Order: sequence, then C-alpha cells, then structure tokens
Amino acid sequence: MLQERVFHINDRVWLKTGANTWWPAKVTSVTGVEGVDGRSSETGTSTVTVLTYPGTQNKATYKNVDSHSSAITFFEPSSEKAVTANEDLLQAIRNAEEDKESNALRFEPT
Repeated sequence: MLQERVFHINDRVWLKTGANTWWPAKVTSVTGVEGVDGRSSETGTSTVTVLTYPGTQNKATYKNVDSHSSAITFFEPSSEKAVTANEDLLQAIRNAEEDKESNALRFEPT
C-alpha cells in the first residue's frame, strides 16, 4: 500500500535555504523513536532524520522531521539556472545530480 511514487535512500528532492539559495536533500530513512514512521506521527513521535551531502564549503547537516515536504519540493536542479557565483551551490548541484534514486548502484564504490 505505497504511494504513487517510490522512496529511496537517495530521495531526489529540492530544499530551499532562503529565496535564491537551494540545496539537495536525501532521506536516509532513519526514524527518531523505534519505527513509528511505518504508521503515523499521531501515534507517538515518528521523526525521519535526513542528511544531505557535503559541498565545497558547507557541510551536510542532520535534522529530524516528519517529512519537511512543505519546505522541500520533489524535482531536480536546473544547474545552469543555479549557476551564478555560489561555491556551495556548485558542489550541491553535483550531488543532486548523482543522487537519482540509484546512487552507488550502477557505478562501483571506493
């Protein structure tokens, strides 16, 4: 009984940092209780902690939230439309590109 789309570790989505600054977000599928995300936050406190990828100047942070979908969209970056003069945005653009619900699946790891 899943939704229309599928959820993966990579989770290709867009996160808004302000107004003209956005960064890639990936859900590791980590609850903050004991697996309450399989039912509903209404039960206890099902919190899904996600950790993006490290950039060139900014490092990935970890935050626990029900989903934060109201802050992040479901799509991919434009790259060129994001290119301007953001060192951090540059590195973020690369990650978001690599993370496509199939990261570390086709290419061999380190």
